[PDB]
Amino acid sequence: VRNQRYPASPVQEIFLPEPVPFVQFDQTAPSPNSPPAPLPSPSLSQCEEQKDRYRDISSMFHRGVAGAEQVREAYNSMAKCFRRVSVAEVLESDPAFRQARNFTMDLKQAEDDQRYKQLQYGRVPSILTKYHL
Amino acid sequence: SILGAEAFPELLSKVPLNPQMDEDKHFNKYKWGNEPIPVNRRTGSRMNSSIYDNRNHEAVRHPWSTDARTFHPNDNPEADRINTQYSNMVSDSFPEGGFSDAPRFSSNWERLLAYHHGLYSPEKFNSTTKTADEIRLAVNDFAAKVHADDPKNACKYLMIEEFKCLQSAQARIDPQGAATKCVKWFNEWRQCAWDQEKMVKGYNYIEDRRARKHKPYIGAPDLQYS
Amino acid sequence: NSSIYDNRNHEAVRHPWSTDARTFHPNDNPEADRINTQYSNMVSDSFPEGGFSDAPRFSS
Amino acid sequence: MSVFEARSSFLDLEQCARAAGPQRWEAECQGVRQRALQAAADVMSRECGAYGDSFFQCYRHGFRLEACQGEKATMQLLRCQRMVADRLVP
Amino acid sequence: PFMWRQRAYCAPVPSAFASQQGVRKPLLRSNSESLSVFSQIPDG
Amino acid sequence: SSPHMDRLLGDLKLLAAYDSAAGWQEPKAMESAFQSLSWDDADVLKALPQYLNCRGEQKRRVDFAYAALCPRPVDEKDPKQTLMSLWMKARLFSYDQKHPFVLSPFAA
Amino acid sequence: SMDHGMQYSSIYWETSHRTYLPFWASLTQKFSWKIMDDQIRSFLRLPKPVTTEPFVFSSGSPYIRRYFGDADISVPVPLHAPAHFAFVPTGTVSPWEETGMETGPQGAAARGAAATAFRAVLESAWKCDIDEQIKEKLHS
Amino acid sequence: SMDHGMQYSSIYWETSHRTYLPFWASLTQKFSWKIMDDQIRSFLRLPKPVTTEPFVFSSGSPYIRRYFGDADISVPVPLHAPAHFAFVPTGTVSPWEETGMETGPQGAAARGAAATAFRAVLESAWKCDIDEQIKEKLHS
Amino acid sequence: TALPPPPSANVAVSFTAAPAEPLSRGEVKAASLKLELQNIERELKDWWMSRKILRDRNIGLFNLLQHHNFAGLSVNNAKLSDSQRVMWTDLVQGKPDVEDKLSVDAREMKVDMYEKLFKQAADLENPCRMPGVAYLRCLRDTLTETQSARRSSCLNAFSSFDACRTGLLKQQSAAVENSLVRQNMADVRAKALFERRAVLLDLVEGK
Amino acid sequence: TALPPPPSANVAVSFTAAPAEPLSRGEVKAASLKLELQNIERELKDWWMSRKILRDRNIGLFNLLQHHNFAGLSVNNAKLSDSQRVMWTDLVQGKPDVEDKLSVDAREMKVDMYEKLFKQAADLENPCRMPGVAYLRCLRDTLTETQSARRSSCLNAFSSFDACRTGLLKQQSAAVENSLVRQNMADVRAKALFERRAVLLDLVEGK
Amino acid sequence: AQLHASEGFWDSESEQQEARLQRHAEHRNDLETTWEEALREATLARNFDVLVSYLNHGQNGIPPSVTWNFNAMPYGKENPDTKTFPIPDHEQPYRAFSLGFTANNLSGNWGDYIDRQDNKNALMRPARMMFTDVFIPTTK
Amino acid sequence: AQLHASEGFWDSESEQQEARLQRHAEHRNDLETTWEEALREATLARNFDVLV
Amino acid sequence: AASTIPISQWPSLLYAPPSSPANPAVEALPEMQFDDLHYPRQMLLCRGAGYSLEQCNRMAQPDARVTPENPAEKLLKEEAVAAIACLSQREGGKDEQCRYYIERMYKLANKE
Ligand SMILES: CCCCCCCCCCCCCCCCCC(=O)OC[C@H](COP(=O)([O-])OCC(O)COP(=O)([O-])OC[C@@H](COC(=O)CCCCCCCCCCCCCCCCC)OC(=O)CCCCCCCCCCCCCCCCC)OC(=O)CCCCCCCCCCCCCCCCC
Ligand SMILES: CCCCCCCCCCCCCCCCCC(=O)OC[C@H](COP(=O)([O-])OCC(O)COP(=O)([O-])OC[C@@H](COC(=O)CCCCCCCCCCCCCCCCC)OC(=O)CCCCCCCCCCCCCCCCC)OC(=O)CCCCCCCCCCCCCCCCC
Ligand SMILES: CCCCCCCCCCCCCCCCCC(=O)OC[C@H](COP(=O)([O-])OCC(O)COP(=O)([O-])OC[C@@H](COC(=O)CCCCCCCCCCCCCCCCC)OC(=O)CCCCCCCCCCCCCCCCC)OC(=O)CCCCCCCCCCCCCCCCC
Ligand SMILES: CCCCCCCCCCCCO[C@@H]1O[C@H](CO)[C@@H](O[C@H]2O[C@H](CO)[C@@H](O)[C@H](O)[C@H]2O)[C@H](O)[C@H]1O
Repeated sequence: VRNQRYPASPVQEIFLPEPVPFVQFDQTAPSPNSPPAPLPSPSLSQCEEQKDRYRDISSMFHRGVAGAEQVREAYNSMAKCFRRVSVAEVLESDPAFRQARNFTMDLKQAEDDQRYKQLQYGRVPSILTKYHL
Repeated sequence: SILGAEAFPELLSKVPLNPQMDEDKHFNKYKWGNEPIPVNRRTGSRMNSSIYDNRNHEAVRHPWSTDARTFHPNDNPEADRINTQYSNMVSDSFPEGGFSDAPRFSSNWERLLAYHHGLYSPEKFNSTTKTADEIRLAVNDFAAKVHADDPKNACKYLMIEEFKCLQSAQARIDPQGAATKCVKWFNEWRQCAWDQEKMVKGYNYIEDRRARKHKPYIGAPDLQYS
Repeated sequence: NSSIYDNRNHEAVRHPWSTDARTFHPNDNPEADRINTQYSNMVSDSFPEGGFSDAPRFSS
Repeated sequence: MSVFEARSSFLDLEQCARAAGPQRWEAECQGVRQRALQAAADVMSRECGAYGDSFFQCYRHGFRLEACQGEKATMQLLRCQRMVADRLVP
Repeated sequence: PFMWRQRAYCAPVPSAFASQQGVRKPLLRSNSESLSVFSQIPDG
Repeated sequence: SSPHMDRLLGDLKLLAAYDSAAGWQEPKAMESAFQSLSWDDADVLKALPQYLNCRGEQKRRVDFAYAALCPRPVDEKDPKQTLMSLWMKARLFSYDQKHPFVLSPFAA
Repeated sequence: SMDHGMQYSSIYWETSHRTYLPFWASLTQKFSWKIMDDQIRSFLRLPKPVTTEPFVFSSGSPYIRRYFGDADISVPVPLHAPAHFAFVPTGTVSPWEETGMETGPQGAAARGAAATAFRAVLESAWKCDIDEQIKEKLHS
Repeated sequence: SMDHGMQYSSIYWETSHRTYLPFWASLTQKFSWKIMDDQIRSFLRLPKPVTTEPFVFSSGSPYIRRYFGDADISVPVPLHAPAHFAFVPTGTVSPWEETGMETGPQGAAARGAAATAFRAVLESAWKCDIDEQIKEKLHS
Repeated sequence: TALPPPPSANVAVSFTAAPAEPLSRGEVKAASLKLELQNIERELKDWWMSRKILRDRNIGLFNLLQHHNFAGLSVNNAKLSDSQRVMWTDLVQGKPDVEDKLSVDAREMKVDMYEKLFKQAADLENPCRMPGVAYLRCLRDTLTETQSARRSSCLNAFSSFDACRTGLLKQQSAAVENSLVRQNMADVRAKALFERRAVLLDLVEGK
Repeated sequence: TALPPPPSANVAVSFTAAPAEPLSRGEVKAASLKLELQNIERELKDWWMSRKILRDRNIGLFNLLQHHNFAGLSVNNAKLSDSQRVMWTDLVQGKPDVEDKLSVDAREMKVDMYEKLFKQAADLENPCRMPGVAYLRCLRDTLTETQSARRSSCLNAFSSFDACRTGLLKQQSAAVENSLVRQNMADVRAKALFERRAVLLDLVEGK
Repeated sequence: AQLHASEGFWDSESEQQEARLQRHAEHRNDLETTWEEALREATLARNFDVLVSYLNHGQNGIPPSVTWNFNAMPYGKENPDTKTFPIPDHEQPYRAFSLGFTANNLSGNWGDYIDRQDNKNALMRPARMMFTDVFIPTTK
Repeated sequence: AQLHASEGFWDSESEQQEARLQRHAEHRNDLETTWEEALREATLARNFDVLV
Repeated sequence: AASTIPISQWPSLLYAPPSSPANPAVEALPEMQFDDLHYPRQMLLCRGAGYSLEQCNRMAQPDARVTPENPAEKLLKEEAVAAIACLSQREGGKDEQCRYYIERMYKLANKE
């Protein structure tokens, strides 16, 4: 059942060993030098077919011919639609995110910064502080 | 009112927690598929190991009735073992869920008697394997305690190493197998103890003169040793 | 166990319960004069009169 | 901490709430509320601690064990909690 | 001195748990003496 | 009807899935896990900047709970790991400031 | 069924393997200078080893040598009946009992602080949910 | 650890033991007249055996022959699904239970009439003694 | 299905968690309640496991007997031949007798069938075997006769046979009744123990 | 000592002794009493066997410790040297300190003796080990000083040491008290069960 | 070596476990027999003090908690259960050398004293007699 | 001969007893696990019909 | 390529694990700690000092000797908050919608 990484293993592994992947981003495409545009702010205008479909499927599960997977899916879509507006309200209101919304920076500054020097993990205190010595 | 709506994102978004779940639920998000861990490696019973035992590769006998189907270690593993973490390595020598040889005692005095005769410890019988994180936490706490006990000790890291090897070999559930791995570090600690005592208390001996054939050949160098 | 074609020959029989593994030993080298040749004295050469010591006392 | 004590706590809560009213309840009835919630929490931990420990163990082992397969490890815990609540609050 | 039930090599011999035995032989002995050659045998 | 509990257990499952997929070299699975991690929770979003500036007893409680659930130190360089850690810590901070934690076995 | 066993493996000599024994080897015999050296040392009053002295100065605790028919064959034997000490309280441990199942501090500590913290977190989340339910029930 | 074993015992030929094989023995080969006899019987229409007939008259219950590729190789197989009968009552026996210990008729009968008779004799003797004691007590 | 084993501490706790103060009254009471609970659970387990094992064993026996096509004193088998059923019901409930319609050879055959069937059914330990064999032997003695003349001679054996027969039937009936009564008593006791456990779990105290 | 096994029938009884009539009310009641009795005997056996095993084990431990000449927090050993006893009682109850009368070499020797004794006594799992070792290390640091000057510096460590010490003592006391209470409760319960069995044996019926 | 055998050092873990089980079973049987006797006597006397007095009818020390044996010590040239740090080459010993036209010691490996092996390879093992000047076969 | 081996005719009495014990242990473990599950479910439901 | 690690090599595997797409801080793996004896030790010390159980529970505090905090949480604060905002708005960064912030963070932390 396994799909081998090296079907020609005594040849492929030595000649062309697979590398360690990179999951932060694709790395095969250009880097955007502009952020994403602010999406249109949402509201409860758009939960129509989610509210009514969840009502339908819940009434049908109350009958029993529906199932539970469907109820979970519908409820989670509806709740996502509500969470959109709740998150929009939080972002627009709470002032700590105003800087983050209008956050801008370029790769040149990212490469010129020097905060990477201070990224070392600290050191756990001594176990004698438990006995206060 | 449905139970657990927001609690199965693994189901809503087809996210497998492991390749076995991926294969089962047919999410097919693991590029390399899945080689199933067979049942003899997922569970089983403790066995005898030495070739100088007559009941070798036979299940260990207990006072209580126990399934005699044994855990089989991986003796012929595949070449590519994509996950070489401790999680996937430990399954080759122990079952993660522990052995299937645990008792359910009908009485408390049976438990007492088994313990009294050395045939039961819950530490050993009702327990899983330890995770790498747990092992590391234990080792680091022990190392801190030893460093506090004495910094100016030469056998320090040797004691830490025997502790580390016991933890890695899962001595809670296979103590005899783990001691077989760790007695070398115990022996090295035993040596370091005397080497320190003889350095603290000055102990030396009259060395004899150099032998006539200390060098095998005249053109050979006689590298000086302390 | 008795047969030579058994691997656990001359070994006690294993039971689900805990049992003393010291075995009854038949008389393999009996004396010449066995003054009592009645069944009472003969049966002791192959079985114990009081029965074996492998009986259980079940907790349930 | 016992079911009887927690039930009596919730009855104290409800009667003091009917005394106060829908407008000043959250102001007047904080201590009784905390006592009731703590007792219900003790009951929940006692009656659903095995399932929580099992979920914790499965999480440590990456849900690789036999008992971690499927969704029972989660559904058992959620069902225990639902049963405890239905037994206490109404 | 940390994992006693898991370190049997550093444990006393079974004759020590028995509470029964010019100069007498010692009552307490370890299994770690097996790692020495001239522990029990003489150096003659 | 049990959103806090449900989302907590889901987050833990997704963390475990991320770790397993990393061990098995599965970018698709681990990015799915990262994407499915409840980023649309207003309470946790509001509590994030509060956690980032808290100090003292509350911070120590939340750190203790986070080291219980996830004691491994993430790589300081991997922002996805850093962000999931921050999210879990913010969730625990929200739960603690609503109903504080009682971590001692001795209690009454 | 171990004594007086049969020959199980064959005995042989491979072709042209050497033997290193001459024809007078049976008349050859060994010899050690140790007996003569001992006699000479005793007669000339040369330095004796300390093994002739039964007391042992090589440790702090008292040892006495036990000789097996000769001063060359001895073992030191300790004389002290050593007192041992335990900075331990009695009756604080019942290892046969499984303690993860009993409810209490001893049980949580035979379990871990991690499990206890997880239990507390579940407790807090459950309390949040039940507080919401109480609020909506009593607003009605 | 059973397959592909080593030679455990030696192979040998004792001196002057005979072999009974000539030098053309490898060219010798066996022969049976059975095939030729069958052909001749079939061609001359000689008496056939009853094994050519699948039905079996050698018993009262119905048997049918099953052939393994040839009329010479057959086995009879019974056709009936036999009904079995038990002149036994259900639920009258519990063999796992020790019955010598329970008090009752079933217990005495799992024990013996000899033990029951002995018990009755002891009963009678005890009754005699207790009657004497009653007499002497009540005469006072 | 089972649960996973419980978690254990990674660092060794030796005695550090032991109590530094003697127990209190409520704690002692709670301990007593715990002991009561564990005794109750032990009793319930004994009942449940005995019931389960016996149910499984007896269903297996029933399926085995149905597989091998057995018939007992309660004739509850549908796969029987009508002739076999008549013969068995004669041996169990009615009177085995040869008819005057038959020829003497067929009477001999009928008696041989009766004897074969009855000897396969009843073993030497069975009490009714000797009376049955005696009655069939008397029939063999009296084949060349009419039923009216045969009755006078075979009645003395048929009486004993019928007696042993009815005794077996009464045994079966009594066994069913007694087993039902015992079973119901045990189940009622288990239910009461369960309710006692329920109230004690409502009263139990700790965390 | 044991009894011989009971006698068994020589002739095989299969079902001949089975009842041909259903049980009666008194018989059913007697059966219920028998079940109660066997449950009571099971409980008594559990108590007695646990008590016996624990008594034997703990007496064996006591004899072993007396054989190897051990001394604990409760100094209950007569074979001790007076010097060893003073040292141990200082480590358990009093304050270990070097006297100004001694020469610095003898002070070093005394501190080494304290450290050796305490390290053999307390293992790394012990909580008081780190405070004790720290206090003795401070004494080594402050050998060339007077007790008055040494107190100010070593007090901060002696406090933690004394705390862990008193904690262990309290643990021992609490353990003794709780074990006594539990033991007495169990014995009282067993006695009551015995009397219940006695009355049920006075009421039991049959032969 | 006889001292080691008293402690069970030459035994295997199966033998140690079997001895442990044997002690367990003997002790269990003693206990249950004593319980039967005690209950009988206390039932005929109707007194709990009798049961109490049977608690001291049978305590030298205890059974050992753990055991160590010789087969738990590791062995192997390549076994990493024996390797802590590499031993220097100038401290490792040399294998014997034999090379001539007639014989050598390089076409095979006999192994160590414990971990032995056949010097000859698989194709000539059946014909070992041909590589010998003398051969003394087995007894069978 | 293969039929005889299916019935355990070539086995020894030790092997027969071991197979018997193996079945016993498997059955016992199944039963005790089912009892634990049943008791847990019937305790959270507070109903005897669940045990049944 | 990824060959089996025998049991004798596991102690080195625990503190020098192989490379992954999600590695830990190997330099900080010896610094990860979580004390199971913290609260028992605290209680023992306080009860030996002479306090009551209630006083001990009021004076109890959680362990500071745990695994240290990630310095990225204090150095990359604003970048992380912006990334989390982007994720909350764009559904977890599906089809590469938070690549801007994530790449800025990666560059800041790595520097080639
Ligand atoms: C093609 C190549 C050409 C180029 C060459 C290239 C080579 C150049 C390099 C040189 C070679 C170096 C190679 C490396 C060497 C390492 C190998 C090695 O040495 O050991 C291997 C080999 C390994 O053996 P081993 O199993 O390991 O045991 C080792 C032992 O330490 C030793 O084994 P051992 O001690 O057991 O064997 C010794 C043996 C033999 O010992 C000796 O022979 C000692 C030497 C005496 C020689 C002089 C006496 C001659 C007498 C002749 C008279 C006969 C009558 C005349 C008849 C005429 C008609 C024919 O003992 C006996 O057999 C019993 C004899 C006891 C009595 C002897 C003493 C009395 C002497 C007087 C006789 C009186 C008898 C009276 C009886 C009593 C009556 C009352 O060693 C030996 O076998 C040693 C013996 C080898 C003998 C070889 C036989 C051939 C000799 C002729 C050689 C060619 C001759 C050339 C022409 C010159 C002659 C005309
Ligand atoms: C001291 C006591 C005095 C008082 C006596 C008291 C006794 C009185 C009673 C009599 C004794 C009865 C005792 C009881 C008997 C039971 C024991 C028994 O029989 O079996 C034991 C014994 C047990 O053997 P076995 O292992 O059980 O196997 C049994 C087999 O069934 C049989 O074994 P096999 O079949 O395997 O062996 C047969 C063998 C021998 O088979 C034969 O020899 C067949 C007979 C032919 C003889 C005539 C040919 C002569 C040719 C001579 C010309 C040579 C060139 C001239 C050179 C001149 C310069 C020397 O086969 C071969 O070796 C291979 C030969 C294949 C070719 C032969 C056919 C071609 C013939 C023409 C040659 C052409 C070659 C061309 C090559 C191809 C080129 C293209 O049986 C035998 O061994 C049979 C052979 C025994 C031969 C003995 C050799 C000595 C013969 C001389 C005897 C004394 C002579 C007296 C003076 C007269 C001659 C001058
Ligand atoms: C990490 C890097 C490492 C790299 C590795 C580096 C390597 C290490 C570093 C190397 C550094 C460089 C060092 C240089 C290399 C070192 C080589 C070395 O050490 O050697 C050791 C190495 C062996 O070391 P090993 O550890 O002892 O090996 C096991 C033993 O060798 C096993 O022994 P065996 O059981 O197999 O028995 C062998 C037997 C072999 O002995 C025999 O072969 C005897 C056969 C004689 C039969 C005929 C005799 C007739 C005379 C009868 C006498 C009167 C009758 C009296 C009756 C008793 C005597 C028969 O015994 C002997 O060997 C005795 C040797 C002493 C006698 C030598 C005789 C020399 C006479 C030469 C005559 C010259 C005539 C020139 C005429 C020219 C033409 C006009 O050497 C060998 O290979 C041994 C064989 C040597 C060949 C000798 C053959 C002599 C035969 C002469 C025939 C004469 C007839 C002529 C006829 C033609 C005229 C008509
Ligand atoms: C009936 C007449 C009897 C006549 C007796 C003749 C007596 C002869 C005795 C000579 C013995 C000399 O013995 C030998 O001498 C040399 C120095 O000279 C010693 O010294 C030599 O070896 C030792 C170390 O091995 C070192 O001192 C040094 O490396 C070397 O000089 C040897 O250790 C000793 O073995």
